[PDB]
Amino acid sequence: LDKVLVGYWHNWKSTGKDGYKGGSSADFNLSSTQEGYNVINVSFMKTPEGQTLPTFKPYNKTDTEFRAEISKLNAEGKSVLIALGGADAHIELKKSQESDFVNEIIRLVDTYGFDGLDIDLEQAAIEAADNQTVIPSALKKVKDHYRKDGKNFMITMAPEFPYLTSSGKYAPYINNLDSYYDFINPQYYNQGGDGFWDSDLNMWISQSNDEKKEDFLYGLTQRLVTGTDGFIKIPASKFVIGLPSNNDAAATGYVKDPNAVKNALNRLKASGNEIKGLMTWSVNWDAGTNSNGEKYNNTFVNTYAPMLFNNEGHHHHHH
Ligand code: NA
Repeated sequence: LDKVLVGYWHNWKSTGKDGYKGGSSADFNLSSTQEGYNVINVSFMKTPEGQTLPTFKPYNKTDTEFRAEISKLNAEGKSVLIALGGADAHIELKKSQESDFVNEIIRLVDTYGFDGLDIDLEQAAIEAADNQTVIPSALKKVKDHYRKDGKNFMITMAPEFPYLTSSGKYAPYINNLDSYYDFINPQYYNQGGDGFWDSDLNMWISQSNDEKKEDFLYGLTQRLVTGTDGFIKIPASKFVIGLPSNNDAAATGYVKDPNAVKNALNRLKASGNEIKGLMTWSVNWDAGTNSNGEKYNNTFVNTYAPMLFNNEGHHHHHH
């Protein structure tokens, strides 16, 4: 099981004081992303104002420059995905648009050197238009195109965790991409008091319960990787826990005590359900500053990279 530490990179200039607590995300080139991250998700592919197909263009670079950044990252052993969606993405794919969507994903991959695509649909997008059928169908066609080439076009997804019920809104994306997706990194953040009911403890375990953070991480993940308690099944080897980099990056979900994660990962492995790694929103936040101008100073990557990678023989690397 090759381990991943996934981080999102913002394809925009920080507006300043963009954090949930008044902090400011950092601006830096994609290729300046902190070492440690081995999957980097360019954010976002979206439908621009007054256009009708989702697309992507680097905000700060020519296509040639941006392709060179990705080639450099790839040579360094890092995978770079394009993340489809995000907030206010206006993704409304009609069945009539499928071929064009497939061709645009191929164009982006071949133009820039993306190694795959992450499905990061906002709540409104999940059931919008024909998204639920077009996105999986298109992505299967893209994957098969590159398979004929001997290449693996990676598919990942970043579902908000409450949508991951067996017959929930997300089920079609997961069910219809079975055998095609490489891993799923759900967002264990921004859902406040939501969580899950634990019948053994007779307790509701929320995503904002700091005291029981370890049991929240362990218990939600265990349900997902076994497909129990009403949750959809995602194999543990294709599962990644998504966390906020800090309290500016997300309203809720920040893990105050990294030992909660360490212990949860170890308990998963001990139960025969070792998972693939961790994800964060976001590399720009991890390098950001709080409201007082103090640097977050890459604490997320400096903490979790050694956790996943020290003494680990199976470290995901591009090619
Ligand atoms: Na590439």
